[PDB]
Amino acid sequence: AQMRVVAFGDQTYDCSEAVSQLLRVRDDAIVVDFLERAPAVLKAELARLSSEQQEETPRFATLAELVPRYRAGTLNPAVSQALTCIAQLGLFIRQHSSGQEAYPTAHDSCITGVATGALTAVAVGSASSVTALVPLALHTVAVAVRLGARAWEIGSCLADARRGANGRYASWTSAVGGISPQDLQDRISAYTAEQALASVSVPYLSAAVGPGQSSVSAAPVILDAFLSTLLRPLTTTRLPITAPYHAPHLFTAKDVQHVTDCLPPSEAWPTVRIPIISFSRDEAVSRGASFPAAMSEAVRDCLIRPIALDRMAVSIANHARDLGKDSVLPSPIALSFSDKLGPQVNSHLPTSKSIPSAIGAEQQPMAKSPIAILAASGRFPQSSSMDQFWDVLINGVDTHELVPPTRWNAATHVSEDPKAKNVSGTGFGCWLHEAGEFDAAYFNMSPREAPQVDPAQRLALLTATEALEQAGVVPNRTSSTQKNRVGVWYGATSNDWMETNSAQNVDTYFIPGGNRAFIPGRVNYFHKFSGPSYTIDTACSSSLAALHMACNALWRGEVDTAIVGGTNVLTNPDMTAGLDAGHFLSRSGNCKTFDDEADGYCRGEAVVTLILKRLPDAQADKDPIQASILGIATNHSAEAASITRPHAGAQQDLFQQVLTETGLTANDISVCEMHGTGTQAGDSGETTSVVETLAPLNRSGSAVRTTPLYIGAVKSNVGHAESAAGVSSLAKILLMLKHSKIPPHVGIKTKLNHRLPDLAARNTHIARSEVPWPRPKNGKRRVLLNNFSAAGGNTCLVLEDAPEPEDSQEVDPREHHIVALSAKTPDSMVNNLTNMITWIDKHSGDSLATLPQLSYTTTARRVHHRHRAVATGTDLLQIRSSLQEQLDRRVSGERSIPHPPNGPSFVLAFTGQGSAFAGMGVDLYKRFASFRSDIARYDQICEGMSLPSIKAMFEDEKVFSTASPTLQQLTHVCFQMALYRLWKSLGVQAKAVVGHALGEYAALYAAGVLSQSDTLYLVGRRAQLMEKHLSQGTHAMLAVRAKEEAIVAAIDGPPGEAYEFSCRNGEQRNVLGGTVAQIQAAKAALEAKKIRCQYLDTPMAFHTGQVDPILPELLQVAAACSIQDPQIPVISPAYGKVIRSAKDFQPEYFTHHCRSSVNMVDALQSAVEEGLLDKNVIGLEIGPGPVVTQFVKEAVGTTMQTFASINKDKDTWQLMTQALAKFYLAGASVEWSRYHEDFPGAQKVLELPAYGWALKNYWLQYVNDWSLRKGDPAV
Amino acid sequence: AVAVRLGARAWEIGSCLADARRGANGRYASWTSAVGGISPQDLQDRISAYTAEQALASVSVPYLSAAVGPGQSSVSAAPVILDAFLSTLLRPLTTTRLPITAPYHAPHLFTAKDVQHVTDCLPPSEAWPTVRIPIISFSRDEAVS
Amino acid sequence: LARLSSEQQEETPRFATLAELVPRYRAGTLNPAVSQALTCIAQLGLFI
Repeated sequence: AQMRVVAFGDQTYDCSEAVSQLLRVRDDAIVVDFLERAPAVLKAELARLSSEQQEETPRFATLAELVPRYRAGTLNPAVSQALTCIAQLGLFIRQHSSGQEAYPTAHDSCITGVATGALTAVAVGSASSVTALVPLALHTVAVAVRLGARAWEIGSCLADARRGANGRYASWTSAVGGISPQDLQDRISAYTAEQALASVSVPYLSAAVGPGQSSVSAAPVILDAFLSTLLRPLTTTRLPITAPYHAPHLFTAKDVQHVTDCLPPSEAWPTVRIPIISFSRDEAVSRGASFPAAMSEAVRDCLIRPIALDRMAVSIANHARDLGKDSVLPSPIALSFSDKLGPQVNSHLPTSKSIPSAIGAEQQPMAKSPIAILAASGRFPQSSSMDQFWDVLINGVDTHELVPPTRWNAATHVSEDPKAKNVSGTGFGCWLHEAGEFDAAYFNMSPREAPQVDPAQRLALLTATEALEQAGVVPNRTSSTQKNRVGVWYGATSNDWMETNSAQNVDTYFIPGGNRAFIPGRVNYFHKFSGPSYTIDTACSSSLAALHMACNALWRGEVDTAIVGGTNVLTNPDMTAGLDAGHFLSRSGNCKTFDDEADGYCRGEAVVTLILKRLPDAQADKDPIQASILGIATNHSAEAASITRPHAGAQQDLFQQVLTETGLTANDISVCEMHGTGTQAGDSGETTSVVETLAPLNRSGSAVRTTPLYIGAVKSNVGHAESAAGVSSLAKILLMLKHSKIPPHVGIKTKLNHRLPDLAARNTHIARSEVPWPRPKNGKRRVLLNNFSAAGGNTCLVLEDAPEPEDSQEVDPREHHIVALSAKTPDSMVNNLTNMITWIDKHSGDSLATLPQLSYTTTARRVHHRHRAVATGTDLLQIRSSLQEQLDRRVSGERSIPHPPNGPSFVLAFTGQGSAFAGMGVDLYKRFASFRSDIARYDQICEGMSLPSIKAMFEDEKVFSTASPTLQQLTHVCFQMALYRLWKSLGVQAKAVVGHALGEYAALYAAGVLSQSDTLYLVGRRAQLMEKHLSQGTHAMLAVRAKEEAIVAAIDGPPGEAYEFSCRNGEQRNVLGGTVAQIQAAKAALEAKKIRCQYLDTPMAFHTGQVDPILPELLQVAAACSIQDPQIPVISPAYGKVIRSAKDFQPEYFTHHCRSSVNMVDALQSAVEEGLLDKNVIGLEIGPGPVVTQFVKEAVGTTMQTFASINKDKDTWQLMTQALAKFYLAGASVEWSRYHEDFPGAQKVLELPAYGWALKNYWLQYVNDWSLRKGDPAV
Repeated sequence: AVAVRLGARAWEIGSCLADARRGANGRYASWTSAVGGISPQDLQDRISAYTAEQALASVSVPYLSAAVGPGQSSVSAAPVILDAFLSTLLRPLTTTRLPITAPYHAPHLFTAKDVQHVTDCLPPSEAWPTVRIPIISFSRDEAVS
Repeated sequence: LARLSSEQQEETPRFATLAELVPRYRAGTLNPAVSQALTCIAQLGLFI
């Protein structure tokens, strides 16, 4: 008997943190859809207004850029009103969709609101769902802006803007305390009488709060004058109410009517179903009123009637009593001093947990989500990898140097005083000396084609590929990695390759090799990604602009995975001569950021590709996550003097724009990666914007910051990468996060820039030497990043630490593991082997979980090419020893030939029930899933057919002792079909099948003749027939090592009278059956001639005259089957022949089979004579023991490879890993994701060496300095 | 999620109950057909007898999947088995082939084990809502639940 | 669908949204697991 009250606030509550934490919401689609939508209905009603509103109308790109001007007081009443309303609705829409909180209903809840909250309250009371709240909620946004707008009309009319305002808008309202509302009203009246003031300009009591508290509104000049007359002990405190409200003398009914004219007339408007507590009226409760009428009435509360906040508490309580509720929950939304409400309402009157959901549901949706950065690879100056870049930064390395001769000759292109045309004042740069290296074979390029391709394209392909492997991305492996859900976006400032290098001789691959669009395109073509492809040029912000587009794609659901990168490689001296002509470039050296003498930026080269994914998909696929991007934003510096220099106002508004969109405050960002281009103006301007955003000073003068800020610029090291500048900065932070250190700042060579503000006073710092920067316990480190452009587009993002990696305590019980290596060239294979050995030597003793996670990583998360190598062992040392030996053989001249496209050929051998044993197949049954399903299936199916239950045979070993013939027989057949399903699932497709006796029934399923369950009906019914008619022990079977001729000559009596041949297995291997007396006599006759003879455990004598009575009924049950043509040939011992047609599987087959001898020799010879079997075929025993493979082996040759699935002696996974190794090397497609699926401890992505590239230098030399003579004749 | 696991399990038991024919071309055949002009119990008797002459496996048997009306009903079975059984039903009887691509409503095929398997995607918890609006379950002992 | 068996996957196609399975659902080439889920999506979609 509890009643929750939803209470909304007024302008006094600061919604900057509110709105901030709203655009953090990624946990529901209706929140972001509504919040994004709010500007639309808003702007739809923003245009019908007066002219003065069009004068001082601030700029706002989204609901974010309003925040800094809100805190600064430079935001008007119309928009600040709408902003508060949006924030209130957003928090509600959050809490009731994101927050899994039920929607208000008239029985258990009521609504209340103060000023803006009243408008908000109408909307919540009028809907039956959040989804139904959305449109009404927007109509309320339009009402809110027209409310604040009209208030500013009349308020501007009463008094205009003050001279000392400087854009800040003064507050029309003030809170008074220490006096009763009535006594203060008397003081107002007295002041009115004593001073000469108009009837409209008079002060008035705007609100009644408490016994000693209230609020008074007048003019900033008038209100100041009145408040100056109120002396201590009374209190006076300011409030952000920027227009006159609650003034029945200033406003009338026409103003209310007008504010609500944005609501079209209709009869379908929903009514107010939840009672709203309107406490400032005669009627405390109002329900059932239509939405427009309710809105106009709420507008009248705001504009006309005074707030009576002393009547709010009891007003709620009265209604609580009306419905017979003992107490209330407060649920305040953006309500000033909300904490004290609950006690106040309960004074008049006489426990939560989250609801989990499906795996991936309790978290946020897959539409919008804090995008995780999975991996990043790149090539940077003096760095072939991200790790060498960390070495550049942490050691304070400065990489600038004169242009190398590979690009152009500085002696002719550089002079201290450029005079001649196309000559520059600088030749400095931070260069990629390896940019020509590339592997043409990996990417299917001819040595003719690979030179003509831009280094941006080629290194984009390399870095992209590497980033994919680092993230363990296999196309079409998971939902997020499906080929049509993957996008690419790359920033590029110029293609100098086609302007300078390939331009000397144009050919067919000139345009494929030179246009910027192929940079992302080529990546999509190689990996077969059918998602979007784009190149972005915002100049020096290009990469972050591309990142922004990519983040938007993941945010709108356009792609699951996004590939983001940037490329800068400069082969063209003109770009130097022109940028230098524009005074952009430093003629002394690198970017010196913050240095008191900074003359420009130094060009640099970089190539980066990253992998981005929605966090739901990221965590779902167990991908690595180095960090997570909360958000990002872009504006343009329109207010600039010049096209050249972006200015600080736009930049600051953009910093708070991302702090809103992301949802944090200054104190949360502990480090800022600035876009420092080594300019006195740029550096001072940007620093001022950064500290004013992230390190403010209160009005008293102290620092707002509780923790330290550390500011730096990557450009002071590797120079200015232009398009790739943003990704370089981002690259820096990904490593800084990894190693938990801030590298030194080398930009200050001589003296700090004197134009900067005092950094120490605001707790900004420039780390000169490395500083410990550890992760707060149960917290996350957060960073602000920048990259800007001369083209004025400014872009920045906020980056946050990755989630906490879950601690998997389940240890892999598997003893033996398998490691899979692959490559496209023998050299590349040698490289990968060497690099893997060195990696094992690094991590040899770290942990035991390393080997399962290595197998999972190297297998399920890797693409597998034609050259392949494998190692298998119980610990990392065995793996190393194997890879080392095989590496030694490759270095010694062993040729690596790729396997054929078809792969190895297979014949599957199914054994009879003779060699079956207790606890057969139990380990696979315990640990695996699909096999368990197969067995459980056979159990429910057999229980449905009135056959015994087989599940107990694999659950428990004891039951094998007392098992009946039918149970053992069904268990055997079920075992073979489930086993065959497993091997079929692992990628082994059979060329033909051969069974022996009972194994052929599984062969009929494997061939496609019979279904599984039907096979169990036939076999089971047959066993019941054998138990029904025959008797155990009367007959027996004998295994004999000798030829048929010798056996016949040895036994007195012909075959078919004194005995019968049950099986003809091999040349000298035969089996005899008959009555016990016949077997005894035959055994003596054979032993007399020293022929080795041994008995079978078979109680009956199969394939002899014994089974005559069961054949008629077995014929009917053989007609019970539905027969189909075999999909592959069936080697039939029954008829001694290879059958391809269903005509021979007619019901007579199963009778013939039961009675007739099993001729393996005749069937196998028939198979080899057809060419179906030869030495190159690989036999695989599906069954308890290798009795049949030895017969096949005898038939075709001694060198045939045969491998058995199950054997009593050894451990199952040794056989498994060892078996998979041969097929994977000989070629096959094995599903590795399922091999590790039931072992979560093994599922993690290790950082392993990148693919060993077979690299060659592909380059077209720029020669003869022809760029200096542009426009001149030949001469 | 329960639906995709349901259809996946039923298709898995199509695979266990039979394979695809040669004339499919990727098309998945109909494992159910509607019969008319006969009462449900009489058709059940014809199922018993036609089966009994061939003694078809109680897994491969054509089974009565639905009782529609006094003369209508639906029978399910294999494209070869079903078409063979349907071939014995002659005019005035009607046969309309339905677009159901896996076997359902088969107590001789499924048990509680598979049912539980289908719903294993629902994590355990004590907070799951109950059924507040009555569901009319007409194929059970209790019409209302 | 990734938790399925090999026969349940090799014949399962790629799709981003539910639009690509429409023509093939008309053509009767769609598996029971997806067509089952599709019918369920349709029913819920119309009710919502």
